[PDB]
Amino acid sequence: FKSLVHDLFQKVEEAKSSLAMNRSRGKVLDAIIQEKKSGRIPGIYGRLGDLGAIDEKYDVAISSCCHALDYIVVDSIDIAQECVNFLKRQNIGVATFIGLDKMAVWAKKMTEIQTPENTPRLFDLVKVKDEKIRQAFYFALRDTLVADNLDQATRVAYQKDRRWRVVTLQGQIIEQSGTMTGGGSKVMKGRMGSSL
Amino acid sequence: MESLLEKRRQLSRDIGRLKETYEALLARFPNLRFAYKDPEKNWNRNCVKGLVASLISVKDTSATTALELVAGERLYNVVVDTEVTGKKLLERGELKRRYTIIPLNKISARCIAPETLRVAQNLVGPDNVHVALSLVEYKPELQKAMEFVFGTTFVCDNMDNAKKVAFDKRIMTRTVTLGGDVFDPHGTLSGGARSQAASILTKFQELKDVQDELRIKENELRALEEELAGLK
Repeated sequence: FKSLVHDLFQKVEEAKSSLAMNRSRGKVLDAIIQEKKSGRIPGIYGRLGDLGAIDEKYDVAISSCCHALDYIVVDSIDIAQECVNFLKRQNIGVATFIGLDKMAVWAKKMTEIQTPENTPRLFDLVKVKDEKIRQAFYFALRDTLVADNLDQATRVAYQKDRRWRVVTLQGQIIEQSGTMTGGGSKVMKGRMGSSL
Repeated sequence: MESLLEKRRQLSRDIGRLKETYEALLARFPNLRFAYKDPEKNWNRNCVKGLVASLISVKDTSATTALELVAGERLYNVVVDTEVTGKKLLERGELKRRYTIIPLNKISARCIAPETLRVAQNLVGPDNVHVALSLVEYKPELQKAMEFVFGTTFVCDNMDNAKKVAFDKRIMTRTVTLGGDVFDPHGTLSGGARSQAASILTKFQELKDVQDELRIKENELRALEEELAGLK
């Protein structure tokens, strides 16, 4: 019963935290986009998730396993530093920035591969226009596999000759490190820019 | 004999007081709590070690914010003995929110090499760069989890040195400043305006002190009661 009471504290706290963090993220992004529109800070693109599209079937999967969808793509770490200074000086909030010039290391690393139980590689499911942005998505997703369920995930992650990163259609994750993620009723979704 | 009976009363009182404090803290900061339903009959609760932040103590408090950002979300990762335990927890544990579980038997991480710290020290000065892991105290049984959370990142004094260390071709290692700016050698920077309110780490510590004192008294009392029972 005290566990019942604290369960309710916890749920209330989660709702508060989600609300606050979602507003803060939106506030930070809008501030950054105003600096781009005004031209006060050159070299800003926008959040990575707005630059790709994916089949709705995989909405929960990529939303759950790709934090980088909320990273803000900019030309370089130099521009990232100008943005971070801006956020600090006007006491706006925090964001993570991708230096797009650093993404070029992946240029020849993206070719399709054989996968365990012929599972889809999430990166291949993302539709992108620009090849530099495609490189950024590979940075973000690498060789993440999509599994149908947690059993298949555990099979493809742990049981092969090699470790693989895998997300389930329900948004559970097994990392190459060995960690396992899931639990709760809350579903992450809608973090990609469209469903082309 | 009466001194033992008074000791029992004293311990019982302290235990009552500590549990009340514990519950007050969790009520004020519900994110400090990790609860789960036993996924089996005869469940060994020792299989679940708890939230990472509940199992450490900051050695250098000037690095509190840096350590918070080194871990990020991983402060709330749950350390367990095996991936088997983890799966049971996810499946049958009735978790009320989303958690990332660290299984001690499977967890793997590339620790910062001594040679790599060496290079960083010569680059920016040994006063200005430390492996994050060296700044936290924890029980040895948790070594592999703590290597994963803190053993792969540098803590530096300022943004300029963090940037120089992170992106040096001999180092190529994640770095965090004292102000909480995070450089990832893959090509990202995270930072901006951060609250000057107390780090959540201070709250975990405050709770840990209560948990630790509670554990000692509950053990004292169990042992004392065993022997009292033995007088008959």
